[PDB]
Amino acid sequence: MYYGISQFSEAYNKILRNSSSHSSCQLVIFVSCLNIDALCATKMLSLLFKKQLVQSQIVPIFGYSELRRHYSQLDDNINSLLLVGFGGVIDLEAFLEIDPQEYVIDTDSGEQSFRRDIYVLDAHRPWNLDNIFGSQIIQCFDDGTVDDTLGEQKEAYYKLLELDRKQRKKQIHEYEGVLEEYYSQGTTVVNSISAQIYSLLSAIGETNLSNLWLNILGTTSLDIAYAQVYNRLYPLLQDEVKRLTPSSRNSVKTPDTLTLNIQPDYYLFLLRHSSLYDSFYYSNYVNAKLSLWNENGKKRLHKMFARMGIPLSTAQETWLYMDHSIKRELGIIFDKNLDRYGLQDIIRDGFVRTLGYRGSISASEFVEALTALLEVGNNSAQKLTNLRKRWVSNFWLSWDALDDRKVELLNRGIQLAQDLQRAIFNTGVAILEKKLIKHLRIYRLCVLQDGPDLDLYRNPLTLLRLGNWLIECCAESEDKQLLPMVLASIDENTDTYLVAGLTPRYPRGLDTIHTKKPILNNFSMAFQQITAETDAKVRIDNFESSIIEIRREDLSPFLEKLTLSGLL
Amino acid sequence: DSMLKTKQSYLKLNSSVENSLNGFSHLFSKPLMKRVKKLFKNQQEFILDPQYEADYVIPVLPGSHLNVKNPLLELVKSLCHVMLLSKSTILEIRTLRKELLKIFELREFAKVA
Repeated sequence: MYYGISQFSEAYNKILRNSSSHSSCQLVIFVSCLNIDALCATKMLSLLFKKQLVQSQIVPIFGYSELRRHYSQLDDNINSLLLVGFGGVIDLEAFLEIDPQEYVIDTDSGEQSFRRDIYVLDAHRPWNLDNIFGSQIIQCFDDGTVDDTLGEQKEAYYKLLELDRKQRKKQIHEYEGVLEEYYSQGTTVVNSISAQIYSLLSAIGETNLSNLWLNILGTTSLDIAYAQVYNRLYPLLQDEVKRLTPSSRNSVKTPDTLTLNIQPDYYLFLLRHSSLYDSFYYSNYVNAKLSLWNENGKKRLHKMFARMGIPLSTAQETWLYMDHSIKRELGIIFDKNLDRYGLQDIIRDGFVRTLGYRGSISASEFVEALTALLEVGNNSAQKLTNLRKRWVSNFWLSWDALDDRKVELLNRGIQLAQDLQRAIFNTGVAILEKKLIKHLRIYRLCVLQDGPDLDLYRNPLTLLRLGNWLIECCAESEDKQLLPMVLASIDENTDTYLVAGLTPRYPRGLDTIHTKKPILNNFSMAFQQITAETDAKVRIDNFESSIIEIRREDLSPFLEKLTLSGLL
Repeated sequence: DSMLKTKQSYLKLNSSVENSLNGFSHLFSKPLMKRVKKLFKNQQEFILDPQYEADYVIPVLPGSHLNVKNPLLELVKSLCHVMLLSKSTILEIRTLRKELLKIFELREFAKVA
């Protein structure tokens, strides 16, 4: 372990001592864009440092190349660096060309001090042992995994470090085997950065309703792909909401009251900001459980609505103007008429925040709006950089959406979320009708070669959204065995693909012994190994490890070698 | 040689809209398609691997003005062109060219083809 849960306050105090000078701005926060959890964590840090008047700079970085370029550009005065959402799975001192002898001051006296401190803050579990164990400059905000599940790796790393006959060589190979089996592991996510920073705030005592709301947003960002993590962290948020809500309950509503509530939040898509029919129709879970992509699915949906006794005219009405008779009986109606179709998991408990008279909104809807703003908010090596520039710019739109004074931007985000879900649904029914997903014995490939609005999928977030749609659809099919999926999308302007190796997941709400063990995404190591040999102009720079940009002509040989690769 | 054999056969049988050459492609169509498939698989195996880039390199000549992404495609394009030179056998060579381009998953009338 490097920084446990109980000693986050030590890191915060170290940051304050090193860089809380009003003379200059010696603190720089590197945030990974295209990550809602990192966005909420950086918003928390921004508010916390605004309270203590610690001058700081927030830089959205898209890829590892940008991180390296910025660090090279980074001045030596800046003596505190925060990496939010990345950096925990690579040799940062090696990647950034860091040698501790050039950053050490006042070596003496069993202590050491350095002129610059890098605090990595992410949730991807393959901690690089040369970062968590063998470097003092790099300081990792651990969540308790290393101090409990890395004892063997700690011993193996230290023995090899200190040792630089037959028994000695045999034991070295035995220890080196322990390190090797630690690697060759898929990259998962166990915690949410927002929850970690909220734990730090609880240690410092700066918790309030806005920070709790940011924590809820960051945690709810994990419910789509890491539902086990969200279910693990949910009781803590539930306790915090009860702790922070004022005792003056059942009071009259006033234009100033902000209420965090735990009320039934059905697992539909933008239920409060769109019609009930559109909430069922465009839901990922409902689509998986009913197969609405085919023609018979719409008939099933209409039959369900008739069964509940909700007229289609009322069902398609906007949620605000739905008749108060139906809107107040949603719980009873869903209890009576959902287990018939297997949608019992739709009913759920979530967090809903109302700001005075501005109407309710749930964290699930809020994160969809934020994601939409990230995705569509606003010869070959140059236009791609223009895309990176636009993608960085969208981070600030999603950042400004968090402010309560910019609801006119959150509504635009909601509209963009509805449009993007519509486009995702159209492309999904186009893929599943033409049977574009080629089943294999290693990975179910799927390449998007032509169609409409194909420029949406050059963004990694939109491609992951489509992949999550497909994976949710496949997960509820019993015949289809679990298998990694690959999505690609040709970028005509740059003549390059965007391969996004995904991971399968068990059906939502299905809790078993094998469900408890998380599924690990093995595509990162496979991609890196394939790129190391057989130079193919592959661009592996995303913080999301399992996403690469490959030339149009080099895609097929790359996939051939990947098929020959048994790593994944 | 196939053209010569077809012309000899036509002359023996007898002794532009349609000349002596009308099925000269049938002599070597299948071997050519199989050879192209084998060459495509070999290329897909060795296109990216080093120690073979000395072979999959486009020569630089004074008249060079074309960017080549698939040298095998350039070879089949040249062969199909020299076969399409004949006016009488346009159709039977267009069919062969379409079959050859199906290997590359390229449309018959694609601009690159």
